[PDB]
Amino acid sequence: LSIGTKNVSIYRNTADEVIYAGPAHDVTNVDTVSLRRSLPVKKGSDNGTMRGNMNFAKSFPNGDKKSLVVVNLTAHVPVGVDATAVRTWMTSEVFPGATSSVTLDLATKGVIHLSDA
Amino acid sequence: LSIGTKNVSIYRNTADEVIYAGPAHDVTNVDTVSLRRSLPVKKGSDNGTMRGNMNFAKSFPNGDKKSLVVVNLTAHVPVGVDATAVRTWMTSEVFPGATSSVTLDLATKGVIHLSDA
Amino acid sequence: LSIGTKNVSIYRNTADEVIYAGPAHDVTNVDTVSLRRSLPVKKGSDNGTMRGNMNFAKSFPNGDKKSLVVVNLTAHVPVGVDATAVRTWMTSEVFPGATSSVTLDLATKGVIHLSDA
Amino acid sequence: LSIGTKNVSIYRNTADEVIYAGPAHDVTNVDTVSLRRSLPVKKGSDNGTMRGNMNFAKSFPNGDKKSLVVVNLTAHVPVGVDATAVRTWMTSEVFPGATSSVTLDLATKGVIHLSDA
Amino acid sequence: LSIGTKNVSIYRNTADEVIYAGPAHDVTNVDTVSLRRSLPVKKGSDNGTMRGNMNFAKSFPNGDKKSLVVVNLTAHVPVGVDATAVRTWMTSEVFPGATSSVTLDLATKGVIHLSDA
Amino acid sequence: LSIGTKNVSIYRNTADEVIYAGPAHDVTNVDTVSLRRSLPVKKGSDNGTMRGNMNFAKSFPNGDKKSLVVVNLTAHVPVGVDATAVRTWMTSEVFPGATSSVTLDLATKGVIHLSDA
Repeated sequence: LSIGTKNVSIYRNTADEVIYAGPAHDVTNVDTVSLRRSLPVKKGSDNGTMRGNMNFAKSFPNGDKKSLVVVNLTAHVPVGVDATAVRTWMTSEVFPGATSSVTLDLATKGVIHLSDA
Repeated sequence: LSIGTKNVSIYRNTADEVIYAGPAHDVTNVDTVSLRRSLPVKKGSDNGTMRGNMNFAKSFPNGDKKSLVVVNLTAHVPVGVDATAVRTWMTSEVFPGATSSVTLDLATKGVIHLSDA
Repeated sequence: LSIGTKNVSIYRNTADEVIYAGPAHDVTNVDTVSLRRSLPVKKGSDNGTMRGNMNFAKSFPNGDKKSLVVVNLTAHVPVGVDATAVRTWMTSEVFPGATSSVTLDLATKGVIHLSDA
Repeated sequence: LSIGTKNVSIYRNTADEVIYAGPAHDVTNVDTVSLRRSLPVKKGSDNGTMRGNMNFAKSFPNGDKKSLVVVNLTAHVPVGVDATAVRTWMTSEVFPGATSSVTLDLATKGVIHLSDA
Repeated sequence: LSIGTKNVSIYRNTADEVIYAGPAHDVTNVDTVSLRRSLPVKKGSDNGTMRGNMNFAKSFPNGDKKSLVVVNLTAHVPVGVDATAVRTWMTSEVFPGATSSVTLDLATKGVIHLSDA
Repeated sequence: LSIGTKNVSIYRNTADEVIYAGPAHDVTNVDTVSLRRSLPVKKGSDNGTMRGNMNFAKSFPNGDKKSLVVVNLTAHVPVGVDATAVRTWMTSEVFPGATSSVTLDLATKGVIHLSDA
């Protein structure tokens, strides 16, 4: 049981959310990957939207205490779209940009203006 | 200007959000990447949280209409946490897991059980 | 994990119901098999009934839209009845009749008269 | 007049239900196969749904008394779907799973979690 | 899936409890091993307690009817206590005494005086 | 006076509970094994239930303070159930599973999924 390069185990299991714990996760150190979903609700003429949330939670030393660093990856896919097209777009266009230096600079410096070449 | 392997141009500029337009963005088709920041508010004694949001928006055919697929990547870093440690954690743990088949399955099928290998 | 000749995966888990997803299940297309149980409640003197429900759900083209076709197979077994006798009856009498052309005709044409051979 | 491998005869005949009796059916032993239909009601813009129910009823010794074991096979087919596609899906995908060991284990043990290969 | 020398299967999966059924478990007989947990609650300054419960249930002939024999095993480990110290305490001091003839006499006859050697 | 491999002495003697103290028990540290019983009460037609309880209490360093780790083992045996069957069930089915690594994982980490072998 692995997510990416990190081996995990099932920690908690609800109907629409499964929380997995990393090897370091314990009662005082948080190391968790949550997979949560919101299933499409057919309302009116709209068929709904599937929401997929991937949560990374890690404990970090903050001065004397511990702080929780959280990274969320959320996708909103309306019902009726071709899944293969969305997967290809996510692989070719979303993934390379989401794991680039832009994400790190935005996280640790608040950089929203890109530069330059 | 590039975001990963995609060339973009500044499209909308605000104080805390910049929207960049991809090569396919026009009046009819959406192809955008947005960078948004929520700077820490060090109220009282707590030093606040830096929130970095990266938004990917793409229009897709859905029957006769068009539907927006949105992918969100948000980092919540409390103030005082070492930036280098957070960047190392994001690069070695979050980035490989957020670009695996697990993310694609969760987004396009709502799969929250990553069995079993 | 297999149901007959179809490979399935755990999709949704509840206390008394489990939904498995087929290879064609995604945000746009439904391909699911659900197993539900109603355990006996031995109120007063009656030992109750065990209710086992099997649900097959598949999306189909219907003009411009999609329509859900659902097949239900429910067994109501009162408590105290020999399990082996019930299984023999289901295998020898119920199963051959529930997979004949009679079931197909009833489902797709509403035929309730099985004349004449 | 046969249903599956069981020879039956017409026992009762209404507009939307025909009850057939097996060779053993009598005034004290129940051995019946009912075919019931609910015809589509064209209401609003919805063209309705054809419901087809196949009921197997059998009397079984339960201690000192006799209990009724009932198996229901219900199909809900919306108007406008291709009937050949539904029949092919039912033959190749519904029937093998509905007459497997999964159904027997669900009926006689309440097993909703599948295992393992 | 083994708990000791017993081959079990998942029977009910809840966020804080998983019930495993043995070979002799069915609708009318009970053969179950239930794992239960109460995760620590960081209330005030106390980090909480980790509560783990392992339940054994079996049906037994009791004259005319069938009675349920239940063996419970609950551990209370406060957060912050070294886990390795607790595990060697249980292995060497709790487990050998909890599986001796003292438990058998206490369970069947209520013997609380273990005289004398 | 032995409970397993531990040499204990009588520390408290009441009608339905005897507390024995280990070699490390004193005024400021807890090292105790308590045997408790609830004798059957012939209430109405029910012959009652014998309840047995084995309690293990130890003190452990918890940061600055000393925390109490408690392991409980409770058995409920209805009156009329054959004692030898219960004893062989505990010896063969309950004891081997109650002293395995599953107990340690449940007590220290709250693991309720014993995947997979």
